[PDB]
Amino acid sequence: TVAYIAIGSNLASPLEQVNAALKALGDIPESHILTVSSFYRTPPLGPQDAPDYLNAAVALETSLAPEELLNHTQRIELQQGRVRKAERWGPRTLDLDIMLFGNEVINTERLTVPHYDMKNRGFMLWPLFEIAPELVFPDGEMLRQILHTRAFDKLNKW
Ligand SMILES: Nc1ncnc2c1ncn2[C@@H]1O[C@H](COP(=O)(O)CP(=O)(O)OP(=O)(O)O)[C@@H](O)[C@H]1O
Ligand SMILES: Nc1nc2nccnc2c(=O)[nH]1
Ligand SMILES: [Cl-]
Ligand SMILES: [Mg+2]
Ligand SMILES: [Mg+2]
Repeated sequence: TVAYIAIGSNLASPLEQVNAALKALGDIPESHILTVSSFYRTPPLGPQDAPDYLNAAVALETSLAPEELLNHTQRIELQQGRVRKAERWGPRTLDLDIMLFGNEVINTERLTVPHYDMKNRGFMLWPLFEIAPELVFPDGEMLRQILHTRAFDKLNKW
């Protein structure tokens, strides 16, 4: 199965967290990375007093079940999603979301795939389009179609 994972980090300087996360994704059992999008810089959807997000997309070939993959992404968030500050550990700044899991539709207590809001988010769609321009969603919607319809602005690279 090709799973598409969105990476987001809103650390002030996120490159080292993002790289640590990418390495960890490549260590997930029964899986391997196929391709990684560019890193993109995207404003937060609120006050400008917050750090930019770094957003990227990863194609991961996996034989894991969707919930097993989620266990691993959540583990990675726990293990390398927080950065040590001067006095204490900081809060979670790394987000690993499963955008698509092959052509599967998943609606459980733990999982909603396709990701419930990705079609509203240029910061999810654009990196995905870079690595999968011909992508078709389970219901037959095309990624190209969603971007064409909504006209979301292209993202600046990090
Ligand atoms: N496709 C998916 N990928 C990752 N987590 C998912 C998911 N579908 C549902 N979830 C659930 O989402 C819950 C909350 O995860 P969080 O990472 O805190 C939300 P977030 O990513 O910060 O916001 P967002 O979902 O608006 O992007 C998890 O406990 C997980 O079970
Ligand atoms: N720019 C941006 N904003 C966000 N806001 C909430 C959750 N994820 C994100 C994300 O990944 N990028
Ligand atoms: Cl449904
Ligand atoms: Mg998210
Ligand atoms: Mg999340």
